[PDB]
Amino acid sequence: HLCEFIEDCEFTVLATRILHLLGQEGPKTNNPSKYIRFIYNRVVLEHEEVRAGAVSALAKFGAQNEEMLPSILVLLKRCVMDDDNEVRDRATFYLNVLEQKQKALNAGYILN
Amino acid sequence: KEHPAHERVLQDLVMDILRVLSTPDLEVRKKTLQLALDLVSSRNVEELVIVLKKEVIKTNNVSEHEDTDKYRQLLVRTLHSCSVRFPDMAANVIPVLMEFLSDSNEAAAADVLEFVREAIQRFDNLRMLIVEKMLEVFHAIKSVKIYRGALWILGEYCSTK
Repeated sequence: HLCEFIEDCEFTVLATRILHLLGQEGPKTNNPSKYIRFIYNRVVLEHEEVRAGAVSALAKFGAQNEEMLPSILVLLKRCVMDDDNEVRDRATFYLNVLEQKQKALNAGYILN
Repeated sequence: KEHPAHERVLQDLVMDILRVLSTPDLEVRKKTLQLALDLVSSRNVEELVIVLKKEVIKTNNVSEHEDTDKYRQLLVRTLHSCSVRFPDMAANVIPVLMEFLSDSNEAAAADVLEFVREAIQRFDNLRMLIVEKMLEVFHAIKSVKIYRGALWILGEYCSTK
């Protein structure tokens, strides 16, 4: 309900809060395809900023992986990628950051 | 124009004609600009450029742009193209300056466009000055646009360690 409605019940501000929370929660509650499905959408919206949250939430999530995620988790960041300079940069950088640590290690430091 | 035997001169006479444009009507003007761009094998250029600069001054003036603004953007496009081909010069520096003066996004976008481009183009030298120029501009200024500007530039970085 939240997901859907909020989508078409708007307000960016809400998203900030919820994002943050969601950010922690991920794969302890599974339903991956859906959740992904959502996540993509959330990003769908413009705003470098709106887009950005899906990646950040993801870090706790990614790290944990779910009912299918690690392989693919690795595949995805690749599949979804962006320019728009500082938006480019965000993709690049997260990557670059990613680039910079053994992704397993990477996850551990950053997450905390 | 498909008199592709296309004589030198003719291209050249344009400016004269173009002068008339100062008695505006953008829409007409606009048609001109496209038209204009074409002839230049990166030449009859300077005289023009100069003239452009004249335009530029003219553009300053006191203005109450409403139509001409548009023109400016266009001009810049028209202008942009040339440069690609050309080796260009001080004139260009001036845009940079000019741009600093200005206050609306579309230009920033162009600028940015330039950011991109230039990032590709790198013969560099100019940039550095400009970067300086910019440094001034920057010091000299505040805004989201700027704020954004900083970001990329910052991103870019080099010397004066």
